[PDB]
Amino acid sequence: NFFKMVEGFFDRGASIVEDKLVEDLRTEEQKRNRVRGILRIIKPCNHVLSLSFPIRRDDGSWEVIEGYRAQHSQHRTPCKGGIRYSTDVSVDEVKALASLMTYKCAVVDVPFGGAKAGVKINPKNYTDNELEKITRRFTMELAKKGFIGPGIDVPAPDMSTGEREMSWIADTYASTIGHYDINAHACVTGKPISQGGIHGRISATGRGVFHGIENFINEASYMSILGMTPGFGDKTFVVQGFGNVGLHSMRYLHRFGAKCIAVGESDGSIWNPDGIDPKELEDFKLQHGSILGFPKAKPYEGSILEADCDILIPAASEKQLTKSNAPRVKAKIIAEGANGPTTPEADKIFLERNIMVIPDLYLNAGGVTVSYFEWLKNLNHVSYGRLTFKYERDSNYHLLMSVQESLERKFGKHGGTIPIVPTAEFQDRISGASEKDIVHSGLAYTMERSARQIMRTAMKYNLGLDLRTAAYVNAIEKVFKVYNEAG
Amino acid sequence: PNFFKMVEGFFDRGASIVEDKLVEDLRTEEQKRNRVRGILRIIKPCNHVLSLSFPIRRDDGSWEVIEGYRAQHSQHRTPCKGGIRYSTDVSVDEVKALASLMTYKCAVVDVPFGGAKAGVKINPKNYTDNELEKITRRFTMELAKKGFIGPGIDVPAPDMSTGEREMSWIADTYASTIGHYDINAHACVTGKPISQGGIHGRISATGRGVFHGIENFINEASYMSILGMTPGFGDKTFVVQGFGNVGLHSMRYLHRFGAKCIAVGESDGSIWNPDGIDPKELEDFKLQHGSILGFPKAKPYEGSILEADCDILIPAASEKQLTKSNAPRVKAKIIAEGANGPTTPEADKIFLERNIMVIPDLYLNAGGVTVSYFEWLKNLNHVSYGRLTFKYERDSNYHLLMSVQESLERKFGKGGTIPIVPTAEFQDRISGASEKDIVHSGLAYTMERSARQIMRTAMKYNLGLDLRTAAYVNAIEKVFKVYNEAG
Amino acid sequence: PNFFKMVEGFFDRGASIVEDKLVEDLRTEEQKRNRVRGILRIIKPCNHVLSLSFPIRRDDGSWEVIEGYRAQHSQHRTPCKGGIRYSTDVSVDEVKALASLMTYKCAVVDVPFGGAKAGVKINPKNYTDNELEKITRRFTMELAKKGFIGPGIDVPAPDMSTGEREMSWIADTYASTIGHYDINAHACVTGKPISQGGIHGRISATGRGVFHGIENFINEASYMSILGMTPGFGDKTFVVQGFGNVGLHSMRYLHRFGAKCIAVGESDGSIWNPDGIDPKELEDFKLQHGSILGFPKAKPYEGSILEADCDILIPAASEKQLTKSNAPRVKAKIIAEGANGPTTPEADKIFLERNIMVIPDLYLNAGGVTVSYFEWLKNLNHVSYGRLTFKYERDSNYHLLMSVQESLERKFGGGTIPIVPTAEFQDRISGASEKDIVHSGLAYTMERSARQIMRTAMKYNLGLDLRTAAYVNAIEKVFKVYNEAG
Amino acid sequence: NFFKMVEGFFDRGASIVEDKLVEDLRTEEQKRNRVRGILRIIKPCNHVLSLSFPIRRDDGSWEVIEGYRAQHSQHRTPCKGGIRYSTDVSVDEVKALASLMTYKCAVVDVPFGGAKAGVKINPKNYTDNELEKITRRFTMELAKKGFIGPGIDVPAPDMSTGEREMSWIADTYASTIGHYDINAHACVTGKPISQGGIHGRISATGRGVFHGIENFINEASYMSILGMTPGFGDKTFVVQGFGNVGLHSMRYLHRFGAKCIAVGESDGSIWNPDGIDPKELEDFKLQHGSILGFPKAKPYEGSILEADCDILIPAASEKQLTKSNAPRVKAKIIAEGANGPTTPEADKIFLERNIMVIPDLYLNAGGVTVSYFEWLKNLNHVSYGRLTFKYERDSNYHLLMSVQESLERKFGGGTIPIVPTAEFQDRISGASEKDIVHSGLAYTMERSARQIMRTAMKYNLGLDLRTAAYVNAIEKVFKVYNEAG
Repeated sequence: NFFKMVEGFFDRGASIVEDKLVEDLRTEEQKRNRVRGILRIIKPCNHVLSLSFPIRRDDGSWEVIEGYRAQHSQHRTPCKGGIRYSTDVSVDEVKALASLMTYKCAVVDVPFGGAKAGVKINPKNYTDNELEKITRRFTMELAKKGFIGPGIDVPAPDMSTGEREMSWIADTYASTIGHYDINAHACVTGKPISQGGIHGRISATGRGVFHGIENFINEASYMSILGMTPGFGDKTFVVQGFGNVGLHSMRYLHRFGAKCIAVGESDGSIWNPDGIDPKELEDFKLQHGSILGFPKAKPYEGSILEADCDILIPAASEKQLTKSNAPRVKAKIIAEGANGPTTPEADKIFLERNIMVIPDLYLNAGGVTVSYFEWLKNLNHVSYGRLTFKYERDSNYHLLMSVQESLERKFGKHGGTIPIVPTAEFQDRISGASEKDIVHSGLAYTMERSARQIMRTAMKYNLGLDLRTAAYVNAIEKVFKVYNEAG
Repeated sequence: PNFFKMVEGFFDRGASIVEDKLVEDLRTEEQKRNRVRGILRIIKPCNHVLSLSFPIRRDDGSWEVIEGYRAQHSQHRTPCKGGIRYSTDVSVDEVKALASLMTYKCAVVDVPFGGAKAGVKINPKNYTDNELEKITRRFTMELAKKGFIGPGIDVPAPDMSTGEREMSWIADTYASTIGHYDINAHACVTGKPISQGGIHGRISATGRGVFHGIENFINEASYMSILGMTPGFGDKTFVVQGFGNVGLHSMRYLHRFGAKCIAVGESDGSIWNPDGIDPKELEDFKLQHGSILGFPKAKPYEGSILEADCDILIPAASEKQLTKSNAPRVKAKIIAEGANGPTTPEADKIFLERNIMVIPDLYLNAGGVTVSYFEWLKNLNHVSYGRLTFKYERDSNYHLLMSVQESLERKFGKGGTIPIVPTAEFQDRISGASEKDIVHSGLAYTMERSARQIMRTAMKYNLGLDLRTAAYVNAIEKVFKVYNEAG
Repeated sequence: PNFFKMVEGFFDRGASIVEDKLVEDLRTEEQKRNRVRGILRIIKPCNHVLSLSFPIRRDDGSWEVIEGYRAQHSQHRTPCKGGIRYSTDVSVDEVKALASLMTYKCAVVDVPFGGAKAGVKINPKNYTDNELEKITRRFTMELAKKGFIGPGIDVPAPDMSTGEREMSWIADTYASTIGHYDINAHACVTGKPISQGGIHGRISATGRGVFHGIENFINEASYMSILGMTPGFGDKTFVVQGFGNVGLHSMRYLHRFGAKCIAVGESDGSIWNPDGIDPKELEDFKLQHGSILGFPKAKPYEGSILEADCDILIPAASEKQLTKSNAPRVKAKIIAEGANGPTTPEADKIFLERNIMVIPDLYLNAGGVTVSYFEWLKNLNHVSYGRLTFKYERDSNYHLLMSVQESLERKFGGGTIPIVPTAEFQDRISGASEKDIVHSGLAYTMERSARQIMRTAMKYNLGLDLRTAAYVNAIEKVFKVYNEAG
Repeated sequence: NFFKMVEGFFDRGASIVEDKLVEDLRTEEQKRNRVRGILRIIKPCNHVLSLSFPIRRDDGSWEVIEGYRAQHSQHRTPCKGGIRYSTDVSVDEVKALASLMTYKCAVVDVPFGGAKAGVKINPKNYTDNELEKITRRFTMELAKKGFIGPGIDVPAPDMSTGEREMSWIADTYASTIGHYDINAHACVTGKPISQGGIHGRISATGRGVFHGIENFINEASYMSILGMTPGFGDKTFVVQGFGNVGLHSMRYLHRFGAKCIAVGESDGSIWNPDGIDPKELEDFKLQHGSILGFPKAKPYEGSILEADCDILIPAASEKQLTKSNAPRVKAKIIAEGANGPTTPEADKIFLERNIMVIPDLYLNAGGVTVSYFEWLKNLNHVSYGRLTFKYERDSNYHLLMSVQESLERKFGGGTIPIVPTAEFQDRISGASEKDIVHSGLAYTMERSARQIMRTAMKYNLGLDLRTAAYVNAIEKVFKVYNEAG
């Protein structure tokens, strides 16, 4: 199950790093293996809180609702985590997810801890008024015990909670408890743009997974082992599951020349070797129901996991790949777009077959990065780039004028050259400048710089295509370094 | 079974009894009050439960992780009260059960407190004093940062596994780090030693409470006529089933007012003497060496003292000491439940059938919490009780007694009558005035006022000798009144 | 012989006397108890001291920089008591010594306070009344931001060179600038006028304190038998040196209970009359014009009054009065140290040589500290003392007297009313006020502290050296506070 | 000692500036001269505090430690200072150093006050487990009386302390008092890179010294007045002392075209007319002991202070220059590296024969500028340039593409102006926060040097730059009091 796999991953990663850590990372009496209790400190969750609060139903009825919150690590003061509305949430689930969140944050180098929430409520049972009342009471109860403050803990949306729920979170801390706090509105991430949101929030995960895939494809050394090399172009990719992540990943990946051979979903699959236009399929999906039946698309009989392709993106529920299904696959690269779609056993088969598996701890951190950017914007009290767009535009025009004049007063006998016309792509960028470009640039830079680090760690620790342990080792090293010089 | 089921059953029975009379002529509409009474399902569960895991460094420089819990049941009255236990078998269920019990226990004696309990999975007789101090320090800091220790939020108290030494540390920790700017920083914990801000007479609190609780029912003519024995303490026999703090301190006070002890038990063989056992000589012998084994002037008693002939048997050793097997052989008349629930629920039925009253454990041992409340008040006052009134009262008494002889001499005229001399008891009271007198008087008044309320509640609902379900009904009604009139 | 050296020597002697038996008599391992006596090392030095330099604008528009100091000594009890002096003689070491003395003075009386003292290097005679207000307000401003004025942190008090005006000017400034949201902002200081939240009986507190201190030791049969007089007031003459607030308010209460005053000293010639001197007439004469020089009821006694034949001496004028030179020429068998350190340590050896009792200054003049504590408590309680109980007590007393009357009438059957109270009781009932309560509290506190001091002298086989007994008492109490602290 | 001279500097500056400030700085009844009480307000230190806190040693014996801290000026809320761990600290020393810190911060337009602290203890005879206890207790005691706050006072490490202590202070403050403050970790500067530090902090002071020397060298008028040609390549320099500042200054000076004639330290001096490679010298020094016995260089005998160099950097202990050796020096420019390496008496001799001396007040501000940048980062909760590097890269590539397209349109060819130079490619590939920090430091030093040069001519001052800098700082701090009430 999912609760034990994270602990197993941590245990596997904590034994590989200890030998190198004890020797060349301390400055006595060989009593440093006893200092490896720092790993034991990191391993368990710090705080867990259980709640039971009453609400008033529409028909004059009283009910009790129970919720949970867990904070794993507090080496970084702002804890980060999501809120889940479901009727099957448990303490162990939030424990495991909070434990995963701190490593996820540490991988992409954001200064956040780890958290997770959960309310034993079925969303499709209550009126919007009742949901709002539940949200308000939960916010108040969490804030009274020190679990909501902008400098303490910051909730984030999930699959079962939209931005509407977290619009209510903001104007309950800022109206009751954080009235005197100047940064009261910064205690939540994922709020709408009108309330202090960030542009480009929706397409964060798709751009993140696209950049993560792109970074590894353009690596000659790694691609040489798989025997495909070049880069993009003529590559064939298939996606299973057509959520937000899958849709945006397919769009951004097809924009750069990749061909989408097939698309999977809960209903019947879609198969077309000629390629599928993401825009047309998205329009069909939004028009009516699912993609069951699509023009210029022959339905695929049988599972698409074994279909012939180059990149496979399993952006769906967990445990999509098992030991039995492992030998039958044919894709040379698996890009884990969801939370743990591969069983630990199947990793052994993939390693034995010389198949690269991009870890899920790395690929889908674009949402966390954009949430961090939103938190920074809320702290700054100003949208990004508002005070610099015109300045850069004027500087670029001046530089072009200088180049044109320098060229003119060199051949100034016959010629009216005008090297001051920006290209159409540059003109469109200049005219359409906004904070969305800044957010996307920051995301791309972050996910390139954090890919270089994981590649270096994998090379250093003398391990092959097993990138998951490399990511876990990198995160554990960072956390141990944080604890080491703190006392 | 476990105490959780027992307290749940007690609450359910009390709520079922009180619901019928809580709506008729108690609330001011289409019989919708049967839905407004859903407050009873809000009081039942615990509001907050917190789980900890914090590191310490041992004496040999080795790190380890210690986990603890803290649960708060009700918050209708802000300052919560509870104890802290240092044991290796503490669990989340037990701490919630004790927290739930504490609210009703406080409500019975009209102290304005909530309910809470704490536990640390630790063995106290396994560590040096330095690391015990470190554990307490870190536990207090972690519990304070989440809002669980504040003087106006939550106040702890010593349990059987902790002492005043372990809470002088708590008071110092809170007053030094977090509550530095709070004028009532030292009021964040009770049970402190007298030098740090304690209250006199704390050790003899529970025994005085047990004595006053017994004496309240002893002088009740109706109950004595019902169960057939003379009122007062003229010729009465009590057998103590334990020589701990509560038993030792309560057993002296009974003898001070004409009661005779015939048998005393312990974890070893009991000592029996029909002529009587001297209180003062017994504890000197116990302190001289080991336990009461081999005590002179007392032939050993073969068998179980529970079935021994007595009238005021006090089961103050442990829990679950009266099952359905030994119940039929009990030849007592009044059972003083000094311990924390030593009678099984099934034994209550046979005791009622035999027409033998049992003083509830929810009422008999509230002297400790009452004295803790007085200590909290004293720390909020920044002055000892009676400091500014002893000399004034003495002068007033002397003047008032002087006036009488002046008036008599004015009337009768010439001899020198001298009614201005007080008795030996009054002289000792005047010269020996201190805070413990005020504390004892307050405790006696509190239990005297609670006893009559229990009488009235038992008479209201046509209950006989079932005082436990009457005390529970009192607590439920009193805690419901606060909720109903607030919204 | 600066006060710092004397207080350091007193503390050292007390620590040396107490430690040898404190090693094992009261503790609980393996004889590290002697090595855990760094607590006495922590006791001696002052924890904090702060120096200031703040500007003011004079009435003529000129600017000036003013210096000030404040020191905190123990902080074993969170609030700290202290005074403020406006004189061009204050230094850091004097402030530290006074704070150290105040810590033990509070400890010996069982009042939960620390030790503090402040000073400003100005001469009040060279400043306009308007300039003093702004100087004081700026001093409070600078002192508040560093955590030295808070009601739960540090609470000052007036002194010889300051009055109620400064206390008002600091209370309102703190309540209006920093402690705006505090509910006990007005409790940050003591000595305020009654209108601003003061307490009754503040002015006559020290006189009652010294009177009760003398009265407690006069009735001690054991000391009186070995000293050589008859216990109890009566046929006992006393003299007072220096005639200020303390001297006047002590002489009044001493004469009220039957003590004849025969000589009064001051900065000028003394006045002597074997018959006695009426305090009221002397006070009226002093208030009428100038000093008490030329009193038309006695003779201008020549020579130092310290050698005058009497039983009780009150050196309440200034310090370093009784030295070794005039030590053997005195005749009084009891000396009451009204002021702060009127006897040099060298002179005390002579008094101990010929069994002359000396009441320590540490314990005698604590009435001001006690009444300041009571005023602080009243400000905390937000209500004057005895507001909810005077009529209740009156009704209870009347009911008790009526019950006695009716019960007596049952036994014998005409009117025999035991209902009329005595004149002293009827007057007390009518004129009830919180002044009675505070005086009663002062009397009880002094009575309870005197016996506690008496115990330690028998405990350590000390003779008539009560000063070291009081110092040992304070040291033991503070050491206990640290010991059970952790 | 080192307090009378710093008081005299302020006295001279105030006497110089008072007349102009009362005459030409306003547009009433000649009572403005009575307003010069502001100058006498500035001089004395505002607050000083002494401490006595107990600790228990490893063997279990209790000890008492004394500590000091002084805050000079409160005209700007956050005060910047330092912590000294030595058994030679006194109230006079910390007061004088805080007073100097005030003007040092004021010169380079850094919005901080003046502060300084010291603990009277010897770190040599204490274990690592005891130093942490001392630091934590000192931090707690200093915090409870309002001396540590992020908006109150920000301590910094000194020569006797390291970055290990700063981490302890930050951890202690953020766990007890600053728990409720979002800016808890901004209370201390100098923390390790993993706790909130900034890259390039280690090489701050040397780079600042190099920038100051470079800025004064390029000033044509000053070189003409001194009497030698401008430019930098032909010059030669000699250092004294091989600490951090000397090492980094020598490295940068050689990297920008200078020859190191000699190097001096506590041991014997090392001399080579052909120059010394800083990398080889640093490797030799780090290999074993001092720089004694360095090959490829002659063992100079005597004092290097009289060497026939061009510019001299006395980065060593105080009072290294006095009247005795004043006339025997031949350096045209003296660049003070440490705090006050020359006596005020020698300044007259140096001015007598037009020898320019660069004040230690201005040349030593790199470490405080970088500290200000670190404080700003800790407030911003994000690294510098994280959200702008890749945007700037795309903007830079688009300009080159536009130029390429326009040139191809005009001539047509296959012109390729898209490729950047070999240095710009390395710059864009290796962009990081150190570049931003260095650029900010260089800008600050250039602006400060221009300001003091401008103020030198306004008051008709000669080659005396020390008094010019002091006058500039006094004038800068006067306005804050003047336009406030």
